[PDB]
Amino acid sequence: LSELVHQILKAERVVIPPENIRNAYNDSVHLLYMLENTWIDAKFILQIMCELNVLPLALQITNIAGNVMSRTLMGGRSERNEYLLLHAFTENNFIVPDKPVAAYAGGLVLEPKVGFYDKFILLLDFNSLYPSIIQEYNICFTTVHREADEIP
Amino acid sequence: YDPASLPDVLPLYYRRLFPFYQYFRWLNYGGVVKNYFQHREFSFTLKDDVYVRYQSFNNQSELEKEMQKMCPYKIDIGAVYSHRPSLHNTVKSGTFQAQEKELVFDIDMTDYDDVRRCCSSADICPKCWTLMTIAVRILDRALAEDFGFKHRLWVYSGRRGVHCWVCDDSARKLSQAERSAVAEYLSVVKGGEETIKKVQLPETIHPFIGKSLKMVERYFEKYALVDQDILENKQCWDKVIALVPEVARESLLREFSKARSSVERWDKLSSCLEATRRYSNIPKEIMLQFCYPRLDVNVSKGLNHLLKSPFSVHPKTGRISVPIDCKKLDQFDPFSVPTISLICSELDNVRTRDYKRTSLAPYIKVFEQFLDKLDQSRKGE
RNA sequence: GGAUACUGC
DNA sequence: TCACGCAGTATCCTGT
Ligand SMILES: Nc1nc2c(ncn2[C@H]2C[C@H](O)[C@@H](COP(=O)(O)OP(=O)(O)OP(=O)(O)O)O2)c(=O)[nH]1
Ligand SMILES: [Mg+2]
Ligand SMILES: [Mg+2]
Ligand SMILES: [Zn+2]
Repeated sequence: LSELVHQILKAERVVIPPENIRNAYNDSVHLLYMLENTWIDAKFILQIMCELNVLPLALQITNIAGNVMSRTLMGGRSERNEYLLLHAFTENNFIVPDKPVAAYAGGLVLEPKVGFYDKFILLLDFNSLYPSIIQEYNICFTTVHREADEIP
Repeated sequence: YDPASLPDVLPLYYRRLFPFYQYFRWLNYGGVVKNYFQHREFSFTLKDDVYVRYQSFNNQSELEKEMQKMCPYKIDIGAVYSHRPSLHNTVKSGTFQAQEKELVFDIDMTDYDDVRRCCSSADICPKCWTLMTIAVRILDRALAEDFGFKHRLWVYSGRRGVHCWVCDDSARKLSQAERSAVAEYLSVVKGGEETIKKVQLPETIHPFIGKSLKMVERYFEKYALVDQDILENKQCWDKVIALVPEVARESLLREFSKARSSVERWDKLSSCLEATRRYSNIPKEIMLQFCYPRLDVNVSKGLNHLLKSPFSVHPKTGRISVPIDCKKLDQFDPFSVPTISLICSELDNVRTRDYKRTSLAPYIKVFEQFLDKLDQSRKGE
């Protein structure tokens, strides 16, 4: 929480030692300070929530995918894509699979010419490479002919 | 003095007699270091033996307020920490560290019980106070000559002994190891109640021990041979015989059977030892075992040690922990020290000058001179 | 041979 | 009841 407050809200949060909470029951001022520290922690949590737009972004992602909001806010990526494809296939008159009850080559990294370059270097990057590959070459379940480790 | 009368008098004193201005001058040390007074630990002992620590204050006004509000029975000063003690709960574990504190010594008459004959336990009398009179001279000289500590405040503990606060900036930055080294260097009488011979000097007398024996000698005849009479009868001089080799013991006994005065017996013992040479230091070992100060290394080793505050009130004797002027040490009398009851009687018999009308004034004056010296050192430097 | 980290895309 | 892929660099250890 301290690091999150430091990096997002740009504020300093005081820490109550675990061994001092028990001893704080010896003066009214200290007990009130402890309660106010809890209040300030709650305020920090709410401010962090507001800053990142956790709730609106969760709603947008849930609407795009189609899962339940609590699942979206619990983290993870598999459920979102699972429900996205479930909706896409069901809408198009398909029978979806049944819920379950370095394995292949990846990208290519060119061998660099390590050194120092004092002139302009031009970086050319592809826009949404893999999604655009799926679109361009029409890679899908219903298009590629698989056979139950060779490239189709 | 009636200790049931303590709860009646404590507020008035803390309201109109406790020297808060000079107290803040002391613990604030000229404001040079920021947060110095604000990071100082205090501890209070209230009625019914209720103890509280990690008390810190923003400035003199806050201290005066919270003290007059609590009316504590005991005030102890502690270390200056890395942060304010009041917020120690807020400091991340391991980041709350005691960083600076005066170097302090506690000399307690109770630790001399096996070697004094006039009183026992918490009883003191004019015949035994000379021991404290010796200690202050033996120790303070070392602190002024061997270590070069220049600002030293000696304070009566209220009943059984004396404290010393060594407040030089160098002495306040000493680590735990350096403090333990200082304590062991000053310490000679080593051992508990189970050991009889507590001093075993080597063949070579270290200059410090020579100067401590020189200081002891000036007083020894009055303290040990006249007042204490450590050779009055057999039950006592048997001890001193027990402190020397058996070879001459018999030779001494017959001599002690023909002596009428303990001064005569001391002369005889010195002559016999001189006649008997590696034992030429045995009389010095006896003098040290009867006169040299005993120091609890645990009191001075730890940085986090809470020691009785100056100008405290002793829960039992009622005397004020007053500073002792080094020059007038020979005139100091622990029985004439103002009690809280006397100074409240004096107060209710006549704003920032009320204490000048009580018997407390010369002791606040000594404290003010000590603080003036500290201020001169802070400036000149 | 294995184990522990976290960058990149 | 869970959990995105792979390519790559850096550090450290192997007795009963
Ligand atoms: N499975 C997976 N693949 C990733 C991830 N990040 C990058 N990649 C892969 C797939 C991307 O198409 C490919 C290209 O990396 P980039 O960072 O340049 O992203 P991309 O080109 O898709 O879009 P962009 O250049 O930012 O407009 O790297 C990831 O988090 N998960
Ligand atoms: Mg790209
Ligand atoms: Mg290998
Ligand atoms: Zn006595």
